[PDB]
Amino acid sequence: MPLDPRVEQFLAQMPLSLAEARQQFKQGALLLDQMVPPPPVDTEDGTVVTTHGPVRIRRYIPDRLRFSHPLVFYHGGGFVFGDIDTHHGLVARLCQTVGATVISVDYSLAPEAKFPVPVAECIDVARWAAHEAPGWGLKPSIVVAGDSAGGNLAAVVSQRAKDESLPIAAQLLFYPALDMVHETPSKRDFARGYLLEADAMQWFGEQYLRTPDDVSHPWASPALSPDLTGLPPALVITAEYDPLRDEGEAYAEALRAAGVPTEQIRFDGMIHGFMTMPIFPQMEAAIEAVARFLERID
Ligand SMILES: CCCC(=O)Oc1ccc([N+](=O)[O-])cc1
Ligand SMILES: CCCC(=O)Oc1ccc([N+](=O)[O-])cc1
Repeated sequence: MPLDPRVEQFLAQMPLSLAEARQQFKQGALLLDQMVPPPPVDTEDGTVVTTHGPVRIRRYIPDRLRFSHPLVFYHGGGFVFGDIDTHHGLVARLCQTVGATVISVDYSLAPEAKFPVPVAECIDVARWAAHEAPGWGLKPSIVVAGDSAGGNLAAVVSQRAKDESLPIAAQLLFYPALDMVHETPSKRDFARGYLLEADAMQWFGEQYLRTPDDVSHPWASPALSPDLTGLPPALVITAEYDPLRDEGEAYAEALRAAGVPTEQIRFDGMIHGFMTMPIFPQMEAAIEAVARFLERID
């Protein structure tokens, strides 16, 4: 199916120290937010004590609370880039459109922290949120969410939840990375030219993982886990022209066949990252998909 027209234009107009590349990634996100300002939203900064140190968070409070579970959101950026500010545009809209409290998490970035530190941190924040939820007038079961690398973290947290005594009501995976071991057709075919590229993904893995053997670890590659029974209800959103598409859709099919309530939505003509790119109407359509999915959770 053809590239979305606006996506095609964006790709057509596209043209370093670690610090410079981080700043560049942040300038890119600010630019998009200037083009399509986020909705106003009440927020409160805070810090969660985790097993790997303090982790900054931002709690988003909807104008009108309509959803009975807190969302815990883990930003993407290949485990190296991104923060609460880069993902504000998405989180503010999730909060106001769903009508949910959202905890946005500033987990520790690679290469300064390596696998599996961010996983641990993200588990700890999820547990904190479950504990706090009654004091917010909410159910203790949380919804975890993330894009890309953040979708990886949401998926892994979801797999660890029962063993970690963590009540999780649902998982929202936005074009997640899930399998660092296997080539898929999409990973081969869309490896260059669609914003997320092969060589970038290799580099991210080099920064995040301790050794190449870590690719086979289920906390890096959750798609490898043989038993998906009993995992939380899943919304899995993919982009058609995304190297990560195929592993996302395959994981959704495996969840479904393991009896997990699963909604799988591919946005045709779209690319990786579209849910933090408000120049595309499909970002808000996907956020509407989230609200409609969460309506069904109870
Ligand atoms: C937001 C982008 C997330 C991303 O590309 O994360 C990845 C990190 C490593 C691998 N890999 O080693 O294959 C893939 C994705
Ligand atoms: C996508 C695979 C990336 C990978 O193999 O990551 C690493 C490679 C080499 C080292 N190392 O030996 O330091 C660590 C991770």
